[PDB]
Amino acid sequence: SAQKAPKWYPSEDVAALKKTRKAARPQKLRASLVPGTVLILLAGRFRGKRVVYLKHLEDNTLLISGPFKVNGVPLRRVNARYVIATSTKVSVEGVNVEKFNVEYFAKEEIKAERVEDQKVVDKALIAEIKKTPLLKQYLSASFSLKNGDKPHMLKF
Amino acid sequence: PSRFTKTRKHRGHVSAGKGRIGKHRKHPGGRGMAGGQHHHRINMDKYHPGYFGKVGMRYFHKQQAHFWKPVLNLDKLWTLIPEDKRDQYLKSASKETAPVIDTLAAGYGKILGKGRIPNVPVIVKARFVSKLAEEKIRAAGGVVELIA
Amino acid sequence: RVKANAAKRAEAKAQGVAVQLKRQPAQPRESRIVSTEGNVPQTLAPVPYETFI
Amino acid sequence: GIDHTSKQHKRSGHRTAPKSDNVYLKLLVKLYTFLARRTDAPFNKVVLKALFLSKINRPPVSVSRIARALKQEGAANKTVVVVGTVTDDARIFEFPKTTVAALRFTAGARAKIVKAGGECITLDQLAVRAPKGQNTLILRGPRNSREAVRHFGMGPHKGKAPRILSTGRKFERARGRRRSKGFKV
Amino acid sequence: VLKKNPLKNKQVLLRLNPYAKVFAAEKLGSKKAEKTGTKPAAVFTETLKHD
Amino acid sequence: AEQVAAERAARKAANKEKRAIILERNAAYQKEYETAERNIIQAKRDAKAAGSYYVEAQHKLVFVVRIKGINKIPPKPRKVLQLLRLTRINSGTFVKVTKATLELLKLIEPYVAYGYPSYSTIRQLVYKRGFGKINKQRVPLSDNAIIEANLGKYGILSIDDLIHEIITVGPHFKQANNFLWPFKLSNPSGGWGVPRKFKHFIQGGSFGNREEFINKLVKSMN
RNA sequence: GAAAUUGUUGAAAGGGAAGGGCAUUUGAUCAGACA
RNA sequence: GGAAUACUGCCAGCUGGGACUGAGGACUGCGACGUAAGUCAAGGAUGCUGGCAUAAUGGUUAUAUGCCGCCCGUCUUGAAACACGGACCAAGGAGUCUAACGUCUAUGCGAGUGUUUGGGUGUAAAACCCAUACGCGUAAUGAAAGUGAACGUAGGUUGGGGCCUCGCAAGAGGUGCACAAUCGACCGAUCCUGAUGUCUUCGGAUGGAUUUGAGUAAGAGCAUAGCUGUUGGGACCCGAAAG
RNA sequence: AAAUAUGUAAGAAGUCCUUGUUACUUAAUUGAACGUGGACAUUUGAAUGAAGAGCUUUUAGUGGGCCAUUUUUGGUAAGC
Ligand SMILES: [Mg+2]
Ligand SMILES: [Mg+2]
Ligand SMILES: [Mg+2]
Ligand SMILES: [Mg+2]
Ligand SMILES: [Mg+2]
Ligand SMILES: [Mg+2]
Ligand SMILES: [Mg+2]
Ligand SMILES: [Mg+2]
Ligand SMILES: [Mg+2]
Ligand SMILES: [Mg+2]
Ligand SMILES: [Mg+2]
Ligand SMILES: [Mg+2]
Ligand SMILES: [Mg+2]
Ligand SMILES: [Mg+2]
Ligand SMILES: [Mg+2]
Ligand SMILES: [Mg+2]
Ligand SMILES: [Mg+2]
Ligand SMILES: [Mg+2]
Ligand SMILES: [Mg+2]
Ligand SMILES: [Mg+2]
Ligand SMILES: [Mg+2]
Ligand SMILES: [Mg+2]
Ligand SMILES: [Mg+2]
Ligand SMILES: [Mg+2]
Ligand SMILES: [Mg+2]
Ligand SMILES: [Mg+2]
Ligand SMILES: [Mg+2]
Ligand SMILES: [Mg+2]
Ligand SMILES: [Mg+2]
Ligand SMILES: [Mg+2]
Ligand SMILES: [Mg+2]
Ligand SMILES: [Mg+2]
Ligand SMILES: [Mg+2]
Ligand SMILES: [Mg+2]
Ligand SMILES: [Mg+2]
Ligand SMILES: [Mg+2]
Ligand SMILES: [Mg+2]
Ligand SMILES: [Mg+2]
Ligand SMILES: [Mg+2]
Ligand SMILES: [Mg+2]
Ligand SMILES: [Mg+2]
Ligand SMILES: [Mg+2]
Ligand SMILES: [Mg+2]
Ligand SMILES: [Mg+2]
Ligand SMILES: [Mg+2]
Repeated sequence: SAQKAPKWYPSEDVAALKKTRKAARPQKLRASLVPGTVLILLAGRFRGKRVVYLKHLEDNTLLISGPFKVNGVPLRRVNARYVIATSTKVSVEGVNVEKFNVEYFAKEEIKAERVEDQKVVDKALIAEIKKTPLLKQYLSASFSLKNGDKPHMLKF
Repeated sequence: PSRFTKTRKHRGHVSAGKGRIGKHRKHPGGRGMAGGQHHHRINMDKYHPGYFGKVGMRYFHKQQAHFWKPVLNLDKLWTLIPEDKRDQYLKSASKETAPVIDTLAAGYGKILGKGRIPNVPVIVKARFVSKLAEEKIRAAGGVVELIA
Repeated sequence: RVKANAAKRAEAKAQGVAVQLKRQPAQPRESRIVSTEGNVPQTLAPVPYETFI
Repeated sequence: GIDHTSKQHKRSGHRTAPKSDNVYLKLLVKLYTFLARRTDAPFNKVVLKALFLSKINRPPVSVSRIARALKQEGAANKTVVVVGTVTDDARIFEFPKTTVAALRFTAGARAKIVKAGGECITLDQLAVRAPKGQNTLILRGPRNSREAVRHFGMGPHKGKAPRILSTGRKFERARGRRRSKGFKV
Repeated sequence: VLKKNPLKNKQVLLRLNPYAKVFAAEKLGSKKAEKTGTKPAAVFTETLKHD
Repeated sequence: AEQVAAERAARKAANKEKRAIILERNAAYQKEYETAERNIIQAKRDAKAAGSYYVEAQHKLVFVVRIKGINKIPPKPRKVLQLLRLTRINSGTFVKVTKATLELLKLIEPYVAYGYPSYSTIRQLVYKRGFGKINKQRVPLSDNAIIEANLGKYGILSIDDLIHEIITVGPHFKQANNFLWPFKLSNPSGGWGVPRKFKHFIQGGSFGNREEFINKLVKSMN
């Protein structure tokens, strides 16, 4: 032969994983994140868009809408660590939001269910936004760090 | 064989195990037994006391075998009978029939006394006996028969 | 110490044990209460430089 | 860093297996390490290591040194164990019976044991008869009767036997060996 | 395989020392002390403020 | 075959009896500790009432940590360091104070730092960094059964029994303390508080007996 | 038909040598592994 | 007079931001929470989602950049040295073999051991077989003539593994090889003693002595082989002026 | 007459009782030495430590040393 070969070969039997102890416990969001709070999106497609926080989905992400007819941002998933929770807030009591879960966002252009769900949610919000003046224009304008802006200083 | 030699292990190390300071030179002590009375004397006395000088008489033309006298203790003795014959003689320890052991024929010249033979009588024919060797032979009821 | 340790051995065992005859080093001292009675602290200070020769 | 109170990476210094290559000795070991692991019995732990010892530390036990040990009070029905060879001794005229468990018995030695109606047993036969080593007497040969130890510790006033080839007078007997030539040792 | 520090692991704290439970339940790290009113004799106060 | 739940419930029940004993003991100790601690407080107050002075019994227990590296150490202090088991930098041990160990602490003062440990720092030394010596082998004390296994002979079945037998300087302190492997502390976290370690504490360095200040140091190194 | 050493061609770097260590950019090149 | 506070210390008080690590691979332990069933952060990471499926990640390489980096070898207290050798490359190039040996080790046989001078024999420098000797060992001590190893369970005492007896165990007693310590006995030398006897000068029993030996006191050797070491040899390699 | 440095001791190889051996020694069964028999266990005789202690054989290299704090000789001194 070209090489002698071993006296011992490894067992090809692949073993079982030890029984791990890690419970998946729920994510408690920081006290600043409460439905109706306006958010600044820090990243992704809609980065710098000011947007309204609706529901906390079972996958840990946040549910927001623009409203769509204000800034062009639809009902959408967003990661709670890519968002800046502001102080300014609107009441979500008149928004339904129950319909919306992880499965609703499974990948599986726009489905007509969405175009309709977008109108029922946004109409409730816009009803509320109009109560407080300039809040609509605030939501239509993007956020940018200007010169001399010091994030570790600024109140939001 | 050479592949087990430690000089194979030394290849690549400059000095071959021989030291950088004091090297490996030809003959630093001198050659052979040189200096047994001078630089090598501490080793000569201690490890060889008595090496130097003479003692006693010279003997010109001294032929060994003049002095040939192999020595055999009673310690053995009986070993000079083949064991089959031997055991027959131990029992029936007697006069009138007692084993004749020719120790000259066995290659020995003197019988010494190391000790303890059984009480069986023996006839021991030898050239020389120690005094104790013979007393002991007698105490078993044997004798010594001087031969030459 | 041998004939002493023999004594307090017999004179203990015959009494019912409780010996402790190994030697121990100087231990730190216990607590104590020092009185001020007839003894008030006398306050001292460092003295200045003199010469006197 | 550690201020090292003792020499680091020091080997026990004691043999672990035999240095021997004899399969049977290796098998005998295999037996007695097992025995020594599971029996809590002093005899097996001792016997294990005796198998490791070199021909120097296994001096022969003579058949007469055996006969002696059975004359100890109450020792006559014990089985003597010699981890090593056993040699014949023509100097004893009466050898007792017993049963002798050794590594080897010389021709003459096993004869004299059997002629008296004794038993020569291999160490493994002894393990089966006495796993915990019951009723055994272990004998060691006279280690320091080698010719080599005569010359150990050679030096002034040690009485220790020079390393010499030819002997007689004229050989290392004069100056330093007697008061009349130089000094005496 | 991995040492767990009782001082931050409430599980391991309790595997040693069952008394940890009683201790915390009863506070006891904050135990409030007997309020007593002794005052020092003049000597102590005089010589403290002396020179 | 039994033992399935059989000697399971003979053991698990037997294990409850011990945790019962330990709980019952550690509760008494805590009474001991604070009543002893309050008695002293009130003694200092009673003595000031009567106009007298209460002097604390000088400390019987000391904790030493080697401050100095391995090399350039004279022989006599260097053996003492070994006999105190501080052979490596920032490794501490407990030492019971008598004249015969007091002279030892004198010989090594330039290489160590030591003082009077509080119950707190002993508790937090043993819990976090305490290890036992079992056939050498430096085993961590993560379960009270390790301690009872090798210290039960003397009493001492719990990690806190150890701690008690240490701080009180028990009758068995020798066996208790030698059982503990030398504590290996890290360098202090707030630094040393000094620009140069190798003068005395009084001189503004770190070495010698710093008394109760050994705790803030040791805590920053634990 | 090796090496020192030489010609050509291709590539690249070069403010008083060159070569080397850790690290990464850029260029060139390449293994493996997805399914 | 009554509080506050600072300072120092304690809490098995609560809680936020950040970093590195995730070794192990069924179960087995110690526990924690529950009325319970169950559950858990309790003897080492899992869950959910996404992207690329490629030179994306990674390796190699050249270059650039930050920091660092003196010429190797040698003798030397000390070398990068203003100490020596070395321009470059290939190929040669230095602890060998033999005689006789020490310690150790492996192996055969063991009071013995060693077939190989030789003979027998052979498929022929091999393998196989063997008589007589010889060697070393089994006796030592004296310059030598010479003499030559048990008072005794081959001794007493102390330690001594192991084994034996008792004890559930802890312990206790019994026996105790190797080894070690110590006091004795035996053989030779030296010195002293000098019985019974005698070719009246031979003979040297017997009992002794701060003397002395490389000795005895139930043998351990002989042979082959290996590393290391020793001596002689051109003797690790190259080198005189000379004779 | 110090400081530092240094010898010895801190038990089972110990302590006490009884009363054997001898040719030494005593006026002397006096002593000296070595013993037979008996009494007391690990708080059995200070601390701390002990990755154990003890022992044997054989062999390498080395046998130009140099530096620092302190003591210190010669020298005005010296990288002497
Ligand atoms: Mg789980
Ligand atoms: Mg949470
Ligand atoms: Mg050779
Ligand atoms: Mg080497
Ligand atoms: Mg080297
Ligand atoms: Mg060498
Ligand atoms: Mg050289
Ligand atoms: Mg030299
Ligand atoms: Mg001569
Ligand atoms: Mg000999
Ligand atoms: Mg001999
Ligand atoms: Mg300590
Ligand atoms: Mg800080
Ligand atoms: Mg910091
Ligand atoms: Mg500074
Ligand atoms: Mg820390
Ligand atoms: Mg050609
Ligand atoms: Mg490179
Ligand atoms: Mg490919
Ligand atoms: Mg590929
Ligand atoms: Mg944290
Ligand atoms: Mg893993
Ligand atoms: Mg690719
Ligand atoms: Mg790449
Ligand atoms: Mg590829
Ligand atoms: Mg290139
Ligand atoms: Mg540089
Ligand atoms: Mg020079
Ligand atoms: Mg220069
Ligand atoms: Mg030169
Ligand atoms: Mg040159
Ligand atoms: Mg070549
Ligand atoms: Mg031929
Ligand atoms: Mg034939
Ligand atoms: Mg013939
Ligand atoms: Mg001969
Ligand atoms: Mg002769
Ligand atoms: Mg010439
Ligand atoms: Mg000439
Ligand atoms: Mg001293
Ligand atoms: Mg200890
Ligand atoms: Mg140990
Ligand atoms: Mg030497
Ligand atoms: Mg030398
Ligand atoms: Mg010299």
